Amino acid sequence: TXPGVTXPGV
Amino acid sequence: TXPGVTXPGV
DNA sequence: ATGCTGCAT
DNA sequence: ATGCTGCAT
Repeated sequence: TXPGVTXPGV
Repeated sequence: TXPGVTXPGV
């Protein structure tokens, strides 16, 4: 995710 | 992937 | 160290 | 049934 907690996605 | 064999990703 | 996701062939 | 992506905090 994010980053943090990529995207989603990428 | 693709689809097929989405993306990656999505 | 954590933390989601999407279908054509 | 079978493919895989990506970093700030």
